[PDB]
Amino acid sequence: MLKYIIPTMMLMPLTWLSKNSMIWINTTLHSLLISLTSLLLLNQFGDNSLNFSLTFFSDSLSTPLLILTMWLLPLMLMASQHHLSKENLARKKLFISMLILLQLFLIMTFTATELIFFYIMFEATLVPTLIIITRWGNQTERLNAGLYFLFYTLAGSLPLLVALIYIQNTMGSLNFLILQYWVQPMPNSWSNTFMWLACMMAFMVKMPLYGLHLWLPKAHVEAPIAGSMVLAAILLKLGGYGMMRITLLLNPITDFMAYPFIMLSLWGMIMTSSICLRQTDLKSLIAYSSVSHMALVIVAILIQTPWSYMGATALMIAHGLTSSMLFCLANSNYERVHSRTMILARGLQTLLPLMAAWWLLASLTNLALPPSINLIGELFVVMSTFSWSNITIILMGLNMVITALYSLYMLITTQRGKHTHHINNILPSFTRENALMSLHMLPLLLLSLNPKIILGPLY
Amino acid sequence: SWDKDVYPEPPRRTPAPSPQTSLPNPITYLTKAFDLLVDRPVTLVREFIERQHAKNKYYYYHREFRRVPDITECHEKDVLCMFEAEMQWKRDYKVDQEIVNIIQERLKACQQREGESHRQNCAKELQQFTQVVKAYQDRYHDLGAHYSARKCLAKQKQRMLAERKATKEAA
Amino acid sequence: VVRDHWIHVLVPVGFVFGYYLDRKNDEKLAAFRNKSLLYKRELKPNEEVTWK
Amino acid sequence: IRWTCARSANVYPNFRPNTKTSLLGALFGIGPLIFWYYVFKTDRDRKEKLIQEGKLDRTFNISY
Amino acid sequence: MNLFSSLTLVTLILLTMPIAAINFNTHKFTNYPLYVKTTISCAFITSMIPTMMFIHTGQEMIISNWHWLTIQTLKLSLSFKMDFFSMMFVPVALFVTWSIMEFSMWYMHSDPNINQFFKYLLLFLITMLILVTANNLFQLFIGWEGVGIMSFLLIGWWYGRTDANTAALQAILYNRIGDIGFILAMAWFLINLNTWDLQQIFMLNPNDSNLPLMGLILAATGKSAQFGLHPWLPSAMEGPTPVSALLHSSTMVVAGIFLLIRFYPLTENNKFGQSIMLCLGAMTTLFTAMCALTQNDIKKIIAFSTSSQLGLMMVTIGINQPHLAFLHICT
Amino acid sequence: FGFSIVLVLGSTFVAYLPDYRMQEWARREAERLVKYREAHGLPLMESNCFDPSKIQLPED
Amino acid sequence: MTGRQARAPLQFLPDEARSLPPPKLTDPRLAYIGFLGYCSGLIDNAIRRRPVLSAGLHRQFLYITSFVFVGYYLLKRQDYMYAVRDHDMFSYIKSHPEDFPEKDKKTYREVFEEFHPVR
Amino acid sequence: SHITKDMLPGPYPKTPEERAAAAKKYNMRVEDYEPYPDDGMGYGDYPKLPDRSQQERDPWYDWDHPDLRLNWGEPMHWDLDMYIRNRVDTSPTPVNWNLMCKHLFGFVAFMLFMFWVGETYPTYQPVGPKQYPYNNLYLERGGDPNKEPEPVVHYEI
Repeated sequence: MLKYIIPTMMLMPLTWLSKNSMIWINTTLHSLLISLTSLLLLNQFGDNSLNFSLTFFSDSLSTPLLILTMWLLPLMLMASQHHLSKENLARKKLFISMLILLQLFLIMTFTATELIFFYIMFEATLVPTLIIITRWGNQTERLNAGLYFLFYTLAGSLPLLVALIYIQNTMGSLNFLILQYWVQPMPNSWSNTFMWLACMMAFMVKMPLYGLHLWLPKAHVEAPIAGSMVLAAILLKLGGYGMMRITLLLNPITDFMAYPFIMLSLWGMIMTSSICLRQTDLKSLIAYSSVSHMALVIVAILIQTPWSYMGATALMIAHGLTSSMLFCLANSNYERVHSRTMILARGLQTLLPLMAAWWLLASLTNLALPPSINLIGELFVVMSTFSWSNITIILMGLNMVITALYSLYMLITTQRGKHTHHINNILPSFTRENALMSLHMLPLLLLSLNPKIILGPLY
Repeated sequence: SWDKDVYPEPPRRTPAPSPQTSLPNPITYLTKAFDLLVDRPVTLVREFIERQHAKNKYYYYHREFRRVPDITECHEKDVLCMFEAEMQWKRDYKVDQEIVNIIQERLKACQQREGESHRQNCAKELQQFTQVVKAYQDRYHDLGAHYSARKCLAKQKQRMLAERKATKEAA
Repeated sequence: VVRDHWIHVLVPVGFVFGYYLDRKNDEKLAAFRNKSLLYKRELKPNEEVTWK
Repeated sequence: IRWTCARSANVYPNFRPNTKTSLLGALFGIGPLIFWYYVFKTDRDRKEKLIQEGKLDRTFNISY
Repeated sequence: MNLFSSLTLVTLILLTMPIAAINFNTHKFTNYPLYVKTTISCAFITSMIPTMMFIHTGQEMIISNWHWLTIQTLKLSLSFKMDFFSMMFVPVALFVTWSIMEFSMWYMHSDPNINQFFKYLLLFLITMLILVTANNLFQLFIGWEGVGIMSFLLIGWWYGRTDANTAALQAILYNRIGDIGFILAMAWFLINLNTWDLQQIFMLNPNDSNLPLMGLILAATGKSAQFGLHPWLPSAMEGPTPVSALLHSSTMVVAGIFLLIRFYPLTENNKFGQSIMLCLGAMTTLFTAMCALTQNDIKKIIAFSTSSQLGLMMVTIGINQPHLAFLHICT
Repeated sequence: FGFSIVLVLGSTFVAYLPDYRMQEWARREAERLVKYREAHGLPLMESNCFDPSKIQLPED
Repeated sequence: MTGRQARAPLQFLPDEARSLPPPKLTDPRLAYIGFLGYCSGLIDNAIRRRPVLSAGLHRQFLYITSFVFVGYYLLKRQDYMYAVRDHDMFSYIKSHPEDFPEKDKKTYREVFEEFHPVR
Repeated sequence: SHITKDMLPGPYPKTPEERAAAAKKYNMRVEDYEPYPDDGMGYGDYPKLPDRSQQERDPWYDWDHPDLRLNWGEPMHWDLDMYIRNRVDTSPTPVNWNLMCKHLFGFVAFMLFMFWVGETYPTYQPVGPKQYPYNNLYLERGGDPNKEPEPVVHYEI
């Protein structure tokens, strides 16, 4: 695994000692090389995980997320120019090295063994997101966005540390195996309820669950495109990965103590799909869409079926790709007109007649068009929750209906019917945005063909 | 190829149509021309590819493992017995699921080949399906997501103790 | 053509380096060379190895 | 611009917690949640007690 | 028979060249309408043969291959089945669509966006075919949402015209209420018969079946313009003419009753089920015939007539007579 | 270096590799085991996966 | 935990510390310390306006040397401290057998733990 | 750019200078500026409009924005995202609203009651059940190979 760690380090002094018109080719080329390098990883088989050291290992939950990270970096690094190429050379170099240090801590986080090391790398994942979104937050409340951001994430993720240290010095060390092979059930004293509440509540904050999603919309409407793609895809599915691991302990009380959170997630899934039907600020619709899919994720995690975990990891990866793509398209439209509002920039079936093809394709994946992965995820989660109860399918289907209608509203609102004909500045599509769309939607359809890779440990 | 022992087939049954017409028989003309004009060149090409691959020989071996003992012959915490125990158990778990898959494919083949008389001469295969799936339902069903081995043995002990109390009360 | 530019050659050198170091670390981690109950044959035919 | 800034950012200022605001807040925010909570308790306690009797149709119910 | 399976699979795969062709050509073929028409004609003449072989003797066969995510106790391969309905419906739909290809060669003489129009129309045909053929029920769900979304695009062909995309919004919404019914049906079959495949459903016939039958009923009354969920139909007539013709001649209009036809062994019994069937269909038929009087737009009239005939087919499923309803579909 | 070396090579490399999580191994192993348990009469898929001789119920 | 022969004066490295294995050449921790020293010299260029990577090469070599040295002595002290903690633990184990009794290995043929299924 | 005092804190009071300010700000007639009022629901000081307004505004005026009936400077009714045509069409109906709902509920209620009258009273053409050949066509229903014969016969009548 250090074979992946150390070139990701050595991609950083690269970016320092290149120059003008010289940083870019090196960073992008070598980051794609690292993407092939971790495409080499997928060996994982049968009996257990595979151990990359006395220290690192990979569950098959961790392999597709890790490959998704190393896929998503060069895409991002191409995507985040033309809104900062006119800024200074030193600040631009600082930006690229910030993202590389970010990816380094994400690989550190996904290939963890010890949950304390996982926690350190969790908040080391946090601190570059802050600096990026505050330094290029590009609107007047990036202040409040970063402030809300860091205090929700830390003050939720703070007692998680205390609970894990307590488990450390009541049950020996913290390999995931020695967390396994030695876990004994823990009954319903109220201390157990608070310990479960601490761990699950910290990751609930990071998903988000419904009562703590106003963390999100400021932190995506006032972000640059790089930090937004980072934040959405890698950080929300990182929180889900954490709960997916540490739910191995504390199964004998999760049944008794899981009832409020499921109901919060269900009624909030309906409410969030409703609230993204009427907002302006098109950038924020993807954020509330993300809360809807993560609410479905949380339903899938708290029910504990192998069906549910297969659906959960597929829904993770497909929603990560959908949201990262759709953020990149919304940034394309904001590069066109300086609005961010929804009802302004209209028309565009006429003009840029193939930008609309990518809008159509992403909108139908967010619909969950059926050969895609997102329907695989949502369908298996609905199967598992119907075996959970004979009643919840009202909520899931009504989620499907309202999800269809807001996603279609995003499609046919801004890109259908009449150009406002006082725009007269939009350029025909560059090669770059076409390349970014091409890098999103080739792997989504290629996994739509052969998806046995991305299903979880309980394959 | 496969083992026809484990994938049984019903014995073949085919009649010969005897017109009793004078148009006659367009589809016979078409199927003879089909065989002569489709089935000949692919036969020659498969001959060619068969020689080109049988010029040198490979083999792939069916992998086989041993039998490390059990969870019941493992000590308190003592990982180095439990590790072999659980990998032995989990490989039995995967092969047991695929046995269920094979029973279900037999059941589908019986549905299609026996035709619209459903309940004729699939009922022994239906019988063994309900038998094996009663076993699977009793043994691996309600353990949930983090099945390791210990919940499996807990289900085992608790089940047979409940049955022991039931037969003690019935006697 | 190495002294033309050495910037671009760095990350495969680093990749080979980390790969070599993981080889050395797992070969320092050479306990239980044959002592499993499930993978245990004799050393054969010549030199005393089953994974390196 | 004026409509958008009125619609989103000029909500939280301005506000005071009135009887109408607090009443409708606790009604349309907590009401459906607590209602759905009790009905899923009821359905789950039915199904748990019923398969605790053992007379459910789970003769083959593998895909749980 | 190798001839039988070979000719059916090439009736599939002949509908797969032209999309990849103008996705790969970029040198604009002038002969593109003639090309799509002649491949639909060749698919027709390949489809005439094995249906006549089927009526000639029987030999009634399924294909099943390329299993992907054979995960737990279940499995799912791409698989489709030649019995009677998916056997000899496909010539009628190909024949109708072949004539509409002619008619849209002429009718759409005056648009440069004609090539994309034929790509969408052939794509809609592919999805209607993979809907009507399959027995692996996930593939049916694939065909379901694909014919829904091709209906969306070809209703909203003429962009502009705020009434048109309004209408397309109604169409895709009632498709999703068909989807909530259909996925409830899939839920019950998975959790109580360890698969979702037609054959094992028929093999192990259950007793209590009211929840999946209500799901299937919701699927049909969403999909095929029946009462309560009907009025996306003049809405569907907002679009262009040959789109509307194919949309409500055979393809996409019969997919609601196609499913209830396909589950005739399950809807043998449960007289509560057959009562729901024929009472709902009689309601649809009277309401759309009563609404069909005093109308003056032609396409609204023809659509209301097609809703009336579909209500007759719902009544025909209400009586235990599925094959007459299939006869009604083709005629 | 983004499609011409990544995309099609990744398509080959993940289109096939060995039996990821022991799939076809399990197919053929179950084939041979069910053929054995037909060819020696004993019932296929014995319930009670652990041996009841090596079990000890606690008592009342 | 407390000295433990503060009697027996402060004694930065005891003469009983010449039995442990020393930290070897190019051990990774002092390699990290040298990286920190290189970075310290680099920011030492960077505070004032003297240019980075150059015109300070004696200072870079100086900071590398000094930090690697100080880390070397502290690595030796660190290894000694863990050695004395382990030996005192095992001495208190062997000193009283009366209070750390041998847990006889109840193997899993007889150990009873309940089930509590997640449906 | 955008002035600080073109945002909008606080409702109506006091009526001289604040209503003059909102009339200068939102570009309206002075005594047609209506705040909501202040029940504290948020809502700031944005106007009330006549609220239907989109199957209104007859389409031959030839304003600026063609599919929205805008004129670049109207103060833009608060709930506009619910009123783009394609979302909610509030036409003046050809009949009423009350007459509509009473007749629709009446028709569907009467027809469902007639369905219940059908459900209690079937038709049948007067014919007994069929004469299945082997014991109500046994052995070819659900199974039962040698368990029990179920003797029931048919007579020529």
